Amino acid sequence: ARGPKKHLKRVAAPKHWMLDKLTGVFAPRPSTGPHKLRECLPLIIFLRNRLKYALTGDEVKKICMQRFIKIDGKVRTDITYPAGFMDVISIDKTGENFRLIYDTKGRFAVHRITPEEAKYKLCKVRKIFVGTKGIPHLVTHDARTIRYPDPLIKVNDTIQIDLETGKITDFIKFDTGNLCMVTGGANLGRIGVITNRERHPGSFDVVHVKDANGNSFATRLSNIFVIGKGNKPWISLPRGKGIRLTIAEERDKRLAAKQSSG
Amino acid sequence: MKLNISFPATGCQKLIEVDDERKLRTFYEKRMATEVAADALGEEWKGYVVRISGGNDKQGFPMKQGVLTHGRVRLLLSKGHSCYRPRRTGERKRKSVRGCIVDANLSVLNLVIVK
Amino acid sequence: GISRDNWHKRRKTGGKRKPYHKKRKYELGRPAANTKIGPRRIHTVRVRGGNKKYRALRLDVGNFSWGSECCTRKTRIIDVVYNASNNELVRTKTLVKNCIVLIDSTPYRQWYESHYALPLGRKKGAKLTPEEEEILNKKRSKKIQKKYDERKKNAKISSLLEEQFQQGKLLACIASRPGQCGRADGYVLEGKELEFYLRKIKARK
Amino acid sequence: ADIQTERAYQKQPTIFQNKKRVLLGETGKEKLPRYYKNIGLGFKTPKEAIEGTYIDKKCPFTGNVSIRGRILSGVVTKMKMQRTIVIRRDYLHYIRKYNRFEKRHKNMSVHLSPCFRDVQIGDIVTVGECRPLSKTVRFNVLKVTKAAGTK
RNA sequence: AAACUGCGAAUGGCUCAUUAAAUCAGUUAUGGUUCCUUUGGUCGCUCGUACUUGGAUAACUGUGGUAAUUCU
RNA sequence: UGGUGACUCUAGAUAACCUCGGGCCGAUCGCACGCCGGCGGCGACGACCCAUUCGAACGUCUGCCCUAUCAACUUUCGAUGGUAGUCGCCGUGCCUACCAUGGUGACCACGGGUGACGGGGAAUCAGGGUUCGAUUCCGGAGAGGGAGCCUGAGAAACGGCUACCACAUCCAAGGAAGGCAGCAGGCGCGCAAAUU
RNA sequence: UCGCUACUACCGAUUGGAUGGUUUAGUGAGGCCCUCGGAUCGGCCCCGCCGGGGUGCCCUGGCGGAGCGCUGA
Repeated sequence: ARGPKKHLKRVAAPKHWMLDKLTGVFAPRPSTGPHKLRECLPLIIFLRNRLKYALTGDEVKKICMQRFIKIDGKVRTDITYPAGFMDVISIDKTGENFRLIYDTKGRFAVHRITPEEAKYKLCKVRKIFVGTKGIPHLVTHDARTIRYPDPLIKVNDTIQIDLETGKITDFIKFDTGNLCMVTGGANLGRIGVITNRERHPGSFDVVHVKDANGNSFATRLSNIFVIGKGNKPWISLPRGKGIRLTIAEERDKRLAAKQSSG
Repeated sequence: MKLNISFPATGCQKLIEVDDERKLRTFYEKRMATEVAADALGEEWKGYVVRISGGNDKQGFPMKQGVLTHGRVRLLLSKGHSCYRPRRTGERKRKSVRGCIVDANLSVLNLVIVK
Repeated sequence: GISRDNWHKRRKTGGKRKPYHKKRKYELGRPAANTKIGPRRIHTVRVRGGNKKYRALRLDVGNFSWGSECCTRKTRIIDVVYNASNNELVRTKTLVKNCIVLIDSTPYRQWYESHYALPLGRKKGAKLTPEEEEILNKKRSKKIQKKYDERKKNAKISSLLEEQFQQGKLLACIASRPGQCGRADGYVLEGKELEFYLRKIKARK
Repeated sequence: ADIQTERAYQKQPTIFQNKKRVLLGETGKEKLPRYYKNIGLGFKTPKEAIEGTYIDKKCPFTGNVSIRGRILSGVVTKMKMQRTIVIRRDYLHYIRKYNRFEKRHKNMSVHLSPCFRDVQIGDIVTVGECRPLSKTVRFNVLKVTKAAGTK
């Protein structure tokens, strides 16, 4: 082509958006923003497809244009604004609050959350650089730059952002024994304790993780998000606890859970 | 030959058709925007001097100030030129344009009574 | 209309490529605007992204650096004495990068006599005008009379430089690309680099 | 003078070599400090890189290249250029139908620094990927082990 | 309404003529580069008529040319 | 000061420069209205630089059908490499000057062909295989054939412009305007394909 | 071994004509870049007719003119 693409076909969309085959040729094509377009959920899919508030891609316009929707505490009037991981969606006309966390199957989830928790979010530190008369900066995975960080914040750690002010409150460092969520790959949405981190200089670090049932897995280092210090998550978790069931016992859960009916 | 004579202080134009030769003999071989003495046009043109502001040729093509040619010439015109307004940004069209020296091959002589 | 692509060449084996597209715009090249010596004339270019390139056609001054003294002054470019790519660029007096130029030493002479209080480049007859008598024979205070003589011990100069200071023309080497930045900066030739390029110019004739 | 064979002045561009000295500097020693750097993947910088007088802007220990990407190997075949050699890599290509392999080979032109002097043809050499150094050269010689028929 | 200004028109659609280490696929690199936009930063950090500066130009009015044009 | 596996990195200090075809440091619009002549709250446009997003480009490694009635090719005119520069967004024979005489080839180079755009895929099939893949997704290319530009963050753009070669429309004969491999539709072609 | 009717292809005179692809040499539309050029458009001056302010002199408003003035586009 000559210059950038503005459309997204539907079959070429991310798999986790769960758009069906026969509704159209095109998919919502996320706007440029804090998140990669493969790693995000546009606001039109959260309102029309997941929450079933809207029914067409004109009612999402009519909802967002009444300024009823705050994404990380700022009002968003773009329906294809890419909301990504750990983003807080506050709808104040109804009274709900959501956080975008992955579930055990590699998609996002409708995770309703308490407005006492919706005042903060976690971010992962991505590059730390000095400059401009010797003033240090962070860059997180939301492109949030927070100048003057704590000197004990390094790369691959986790900060906790206050969402009304933009400032760091307290952090977690990258160590063994910390509770982490995988945000990419085939182990995506899984929660476990960091066991081990193997270094491959000139290539990617591999971080072996251990479940709460004993299921060990590994990822590359970039798909690792430190959620808690020790084993206590600093955010809430979804209905499943980040623990992937194999399909046999995932069947057993259904064929035993239907027997509570009557 | 016609003259589109315009008086700028009273703001009134007039198209005065002249079919002679001696009335227009003073206008030949002159450039655009030079103050000639419009005296041989008639009896009421005594103290009037008049500048030659422009003109069209017999096929309708306007005159331009830069070109010192007696006839027509193709020129590649961009934005900010005469005889052309663009429809796209940076669009430059080649058009044909009559030069600045007055001849008998004109249809209209735009004239401005400066005095 | 120049094109600095790689597909108009032969392969490493020697086979010629049949091309798979026409010339794209990002493959472009522009003509060499060779910088000559004259009063300043720069013409800005519009390059990718909307940025600016300062394509200089005539240059007359440029600030140079006496390296061993930490002295950067703006001089006057005189000449081109040697160019190590092509020597037809010397007869055409083209300023490119890494071409050896003659500059005017007078801003460095005024710095040397102000910092060290020593006459540099004067003749042996030493006609010393009174306007610089006050900087060569000033009235010093109690702590300044020892400071200047403390500076005066290591205020020696390699004798290859002082012969250039005699005639007023230093040798300098351009270190910035004038057809891309519009400036002709550089440094003064000192020491081993100076006595390399000196014998190159001497053997050139 | 054993370096300056060119028409311009060969100079290691980071090192300032015209510092002003005092009488204990001119009488003591004419000392040229040299620029060397450490390639970060466990390749030892040779003592010739730290003691030499050669000047090379594409040497991976003294010049302006950074080694990033694939680290490979091959054996030397032709050393007939200025500062660059030809190595051939040998591999087996699996043909699926016949369940068998076939001998295959590819050549690489590769830059050889002057710190690796006394290199004979026919010995294994590690190469490292950098930016394009010329039209065909994109690897730089990193360590030279000798063929087993040496002593 | 018009016209000036801004932005888009470089996407989408169509076809398969070229093209045989080329395109392309997987894998890496930019520590060798540009990036409208979006999102975050920064934007009294410079020691040296303002309680508001200057000239044009369309739309409009009015006079025309050419057999003829989204011409002027 | 902080960093990477590794900087000639990021910051710091010093001396200077800073393009008249100029580098930032706001002569801009709206809505509620005010607090003690000043001090104001939410926005909208801008904006150099940094980061991010969307990309693009240039590279690394490995891989493709038929042909030897194609066995030597490349090198004046860049072929392979070295040095210095020019150009370019930047890395590089990309290009120029001076050198060195190299670089690929039965492990099939080079040349020719293809009823060749490449993949994801499709048909058939015990196992192995064979053949198709113009065609709705990804990537490339191209708008009658070559070539050159303007504008712009992005185009060598054709529902932009300027030429030339090929066709071809109007004309009052001086001139003017073109580009369906977009959707329809027409002619031609053909065994062969829908509604202006 | 030796008799009838037709096609395929080549040689095939005709230095029969028309069109492609590689190069030898000559020519070279149009764009861009450079060095010039300078049709025109301002501005600042200088006097002349003159008001006010300050104190013969300075700044202002209307113009007018001329100069190979000296600059910008």
